[PDB]
Amino acid sequence: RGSHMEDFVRQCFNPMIVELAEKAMKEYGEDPKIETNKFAATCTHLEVCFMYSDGGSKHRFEIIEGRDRIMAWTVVNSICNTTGVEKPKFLPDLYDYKENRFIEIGVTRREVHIYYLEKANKIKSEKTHIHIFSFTGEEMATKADYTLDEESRARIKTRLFTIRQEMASRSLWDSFRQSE
Ligand SMILES: COc1cc(CCNC(=O)c2[nH]c(-c3ccccc3C(F)(F)F)nc(=O)c2O)ccn1
Ligand SMILES: [Mn+2]
Ligand SMILES: [Mn+2]
Repeated sequence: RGSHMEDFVRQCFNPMIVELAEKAMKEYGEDPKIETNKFAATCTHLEVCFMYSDGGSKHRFEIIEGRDRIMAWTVVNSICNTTGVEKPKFLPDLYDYKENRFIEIGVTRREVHIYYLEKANKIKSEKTHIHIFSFTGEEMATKADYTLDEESRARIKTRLFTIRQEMASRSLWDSFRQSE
């Protein structure tokens, strides 16, 4: 092992996000020491969800990402069985209480159009909202409803570009970009 990417991941993201990403990949049969770009991407996706949920009031979002698969489904079932929304086929990331809809947050190294289409084809569920960010400052949301005020989303974009810069400064961006 001994990747430059792994050491960069541990010093760039906070320990809790690193710990959560280690559990997730290990739960799905992968190891942060080999699939190190997936390690960087899992942390990134985790941090974005956290900043996103931090963008609302206080009780607006229920965080689904960053839970055990069984407990995340339990919370999803309780949300469906109390508000009345349909149960998604694939685990979402958040649930907007203000807007009464699940949210699937994506972070891609391609143009937001293609990644959105793949997840919109994977979901095929309508209902759940889709919101994609990219490492180049662009975003894409369902029905152009970007959910959060603009300010919050702007932060996420800045954070994503800083991650890209630190990766490129360490000459690890090109392998990270051409790996998704
Ligand atoms: C197939 O690979 C997997 C699958 C899982 C199951 C749980 N996963 C999610 O629920 C999930 N997964 C991804 C994603 C997919 C492939 C590569 C990178 C990511 C990314 F961005 F995290 F970095 N994007 C999301 O938005 C998202 O909600 C875990 C670990 N690996
Ligand atoms: Mn998810
Ligand atoms: Mn997601």
